[PDB]
Amino acid sequence: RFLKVKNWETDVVLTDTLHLKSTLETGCTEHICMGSIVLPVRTKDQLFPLAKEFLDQYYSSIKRFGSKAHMDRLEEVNKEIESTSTYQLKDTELIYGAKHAWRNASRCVGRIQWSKLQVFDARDCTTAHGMFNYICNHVKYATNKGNLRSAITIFPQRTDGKHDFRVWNSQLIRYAGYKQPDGSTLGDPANVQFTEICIQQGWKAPRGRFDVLPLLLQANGNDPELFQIPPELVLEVPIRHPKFDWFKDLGLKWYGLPAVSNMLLEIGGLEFSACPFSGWYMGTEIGVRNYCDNSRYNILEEVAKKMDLDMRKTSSLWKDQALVEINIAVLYSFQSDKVTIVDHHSATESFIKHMENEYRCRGGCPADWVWIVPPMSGSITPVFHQEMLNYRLTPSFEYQPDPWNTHVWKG
Amino acid sequence: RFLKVKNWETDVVLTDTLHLKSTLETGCTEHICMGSIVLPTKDQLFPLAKEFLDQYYSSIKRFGSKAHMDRLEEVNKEIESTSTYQLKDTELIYGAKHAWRNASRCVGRIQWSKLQVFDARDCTTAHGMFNYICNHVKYATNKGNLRSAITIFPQRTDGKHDFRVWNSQLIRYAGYKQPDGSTLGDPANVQFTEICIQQGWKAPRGRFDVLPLLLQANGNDPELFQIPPELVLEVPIRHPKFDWFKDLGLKWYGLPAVSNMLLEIGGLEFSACPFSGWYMGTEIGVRNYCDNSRYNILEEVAKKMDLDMRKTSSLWKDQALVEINIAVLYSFQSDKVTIVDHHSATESFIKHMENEYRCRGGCPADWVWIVPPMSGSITPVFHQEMLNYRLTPSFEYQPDPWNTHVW
Ligand code: HEM
Ligand code: HEM
Ligand SMILES: Cc1cc(N)nc(C[C@@H]2CNC[C@@H]2OCCCCCc2ccccn2)c1
Ligand SMILES: Cc1cc(N)nc(C[C@@H]2CNC[C@@H]2OCCCCCc2ccccn2)c1
Ligand SMILES: C[C@H](O)[C@H](O)[C@H]1CNc2nc(N)[nH]c(=O)c2N1
Ligand SMILES: C[C@H](O)[C@H](O)[C@H]1CNc2nc(N)[nH]c(=O)c2N1
Ligand SMILES: [Zn+2]
Repeated sequence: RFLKVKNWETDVVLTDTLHLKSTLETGCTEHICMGSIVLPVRTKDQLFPLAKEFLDQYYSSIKRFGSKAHMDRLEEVNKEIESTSTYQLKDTELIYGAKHAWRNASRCVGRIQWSKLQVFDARDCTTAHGMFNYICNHVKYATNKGNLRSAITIFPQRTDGKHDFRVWNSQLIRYAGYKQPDGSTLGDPANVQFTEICIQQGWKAPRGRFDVLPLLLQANGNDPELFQIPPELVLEVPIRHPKFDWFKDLGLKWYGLPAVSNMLLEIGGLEFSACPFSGWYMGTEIGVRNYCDNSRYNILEEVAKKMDLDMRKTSSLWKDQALVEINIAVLYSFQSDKVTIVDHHSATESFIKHMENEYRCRGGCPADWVWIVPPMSGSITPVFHQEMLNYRLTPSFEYQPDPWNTHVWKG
Repeated sequence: RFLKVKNWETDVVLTDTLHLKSTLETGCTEHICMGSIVLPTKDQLFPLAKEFLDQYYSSIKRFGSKAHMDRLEEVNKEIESTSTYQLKDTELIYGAKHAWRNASRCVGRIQWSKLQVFDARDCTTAHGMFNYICNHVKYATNKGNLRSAITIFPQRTDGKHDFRVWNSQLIRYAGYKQPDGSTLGDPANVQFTEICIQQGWKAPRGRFDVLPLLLQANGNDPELFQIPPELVLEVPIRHPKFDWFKDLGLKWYGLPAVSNMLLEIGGLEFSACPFSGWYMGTEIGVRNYCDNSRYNILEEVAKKMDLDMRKTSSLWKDQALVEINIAVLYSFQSDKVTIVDHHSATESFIKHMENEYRCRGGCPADWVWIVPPMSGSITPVFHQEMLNYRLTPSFEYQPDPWNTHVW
């Protein structure tokens, strides 16, 4: 079967066949679309088909499909599964797998970059201290003094589900949040619960507006342990505005390295529950969401106050005006300090070129419009006008529950 | 079977049961989401009529009453003997209001119960259609104090006698292709303008020429009529700060009046049902003015502002966007023509969603259309999970008549 998508600005029509290789569920049915819902131990029986489907894809990609090496590898994996109930990936397969999980991540606008991913194999790690060392090395490598390089660090896979490796942090670098007795929040309101856990675990909180959180690291299903990332490895950018000299006195800064650490990587039926990965920011992630969401730093009013905008009526568009200036500030600040960042025009234009290339060479590119369209200036980016098809391919990155909800405390 | 939607800003969780009543298909499957795609007999008719009459009698708290049973009976007999049926005025009004209530792509539905319904089922000719439409235009415009209205022409019969308004909206501007290779006017209306010219319209060949109506009665060949110029309320666009803005020579019309959709009520199909409300400012300032395939004015505005257009990262497009949108809202407000900004409209929609959840068990909403085309996440609807599903009565897309029609 063939499915078409249309760009309503260019009238370019593309044809998707790749969707035929999807087997996992979307959440939608013929009677309901759940496109805007944020969240819509394996047996031997389920495992070998998943391994075989993956190894078939891997051997096809290297133009060795049906070879003796391919057949030998299927046999080797089959035997390993029946003998040990699981199997181990070759390094080549792991690298291919991680790259493909990124290529398949339908909510990621940055995928033009997917084939350039440094994979750090941390499957020989056994302790939380060992995890800390791997993560420091990842941060230093990825940061590269501001010339950011995409990377992923992959810790041992799930075995019985009782021995999981997990990074409890949702990203490697994030700022603490503290709920005050008066109901206000100091720092980042997104991280209040996790900050409370860190403190309970023994972290000495500085209690400021941009305190970098400690890592809370779980190895082999043991209770997690706290570590402080060496501050010299945490690159940060003070935020200033090219025309407005009062902007610096808002005292804003952000970290350069966006590093998602709470997702589960599935490759060939194996589950990598600790697989922190990093790229670089698109400016709106910081300037629109982190700064201006009502439930985050929430700086819109204070900025618009300083700009002396007419704030008596929403129809003056004061919030929109202040929004643009904050985002100019973020891009200017990162660029001035030579820390990699991409604006939403550049990133979306590149994504459309990537998507068209994927259609032509791969037969499709699953994309979640709800997440791909930037959270400001939607229709002046080309992705707003692009029809997309959202479906699930493996290898993949998946959401998993926060570990404090499921962890069996040993004591 | 029972579904939750969460707002991620407020943590408020709502439970949707209303979706179980849905009957029509979304385009999605368990394998593929098509959320972002713009376009994804006697025996058939009585179940549709019954489903509708049941909801109607429920709504007036007479479900299972003698008058309910008698009406089902009457309608059954009428379909059996005539192959169709006629709605009571009360049913027609209820159905039209509910089609709007069910419109999952409409952010303005807090307003749904305040709809003036003009019953034009007695109309027989295109001149009649013109009269009804001028009256709708004048009523809805109300010298700038706009009032929501719909005018409902006769229902589909055998499908060879369709009433259609060929125009996509009652009021739109002509588009013409130039020797220059460029487009004069609205590029969205080139084909339609050409049909107009070929049918006899003499075009002024300007940038903002109000198109004539092309009206089709009783499956006849469509005829041309110019809407009295004095009934078309237009707004010159100026900026409260930029003195130069007025010299771009921009204007827009006050009355958004969709005329190309099909109203389905109780299985009956109303192929000409132009309806109107009032504008959300982004519709004109972001989409009509700044779409690359529309008036595409961003470049000109940015230049008069003297922005650095060297790099995308100076956010020059974004700055100019906000200013164009400020000017649209200012111009409409100064001339006292009803308009709503995207903050106010989306705030109202959230309130309406909560009302619908509390009172009806849900609200079908298409997030892709509901979230405004600028400043998405600083409006509350961005953070609101929505479930999209199709309820009847409904407004549906239908093929442009010029492909369908045989002359
Ligand atoms: C290289 C520069 C990159 C850019 C500019 C970029 C851009 C983005 C943006 C803007 C989002 C949405 C974020 C949000 O709204 O919270 C996102 C999501 C995501 N990206 Fe990327 N990305 C990059 C690299 C990567 C890498 C290296 C990976 C993994 C190898 C990745 C995988 C993902 C995944 C799985 C999501 C969904 C996250 C979720 O559901 O929470 N991206 N990307
Ligand atoms: C009263 C003020 C109203 C406001 C502020 C409003 C708001 C909007 C907006 C902003 C859109 C998106 C349009 C686009 O992006 O092209 C829309 C779509 C729509 N609205 Fe409304 N609306 C109003 C009245 C109405 C009325 C009176 C009806 C029917 C009686 C209606 C039914 C629809 C339908 C069916 C759509 C989808 C149209 C399509 O798919 O082309 N709305 N609404
Ligand atoms: C409940 C939930 C589900 C899900 N799939 N994903 C999340 C992630 C949350 C949603 N809101 C905030 C947070 O997003 C984290 C930031 C993602 C950074 C992605 C990125 C990666 C690399 C480069 C640039 N950007 C939460
Ligand atoms: C192909 C297609 C499908 C569809 N469902 N609807 C349309 C209508 C198209 C979609 N983009 C442009 C045009 O929309 C017309 C503008 C509708 C105005 C709606 C409105 C109605 C009332 C108040 C304010 N606004 C087109
Ligand atoms: C409810 C809704 O799906 C939610 O707010 C989504 C919308 N689109 C998004 N898009 C991105 N990139 N990131 C997000 O967190 C979200 N949040
Ligand atoms: C392809 C995509 O569905 C298309 O550009 C949509 C997106 N959201 C929209 N939202 C509204 N309100 N109106 C539109 O015309 C569109 N166009
Ligand atoms: Zn869907």
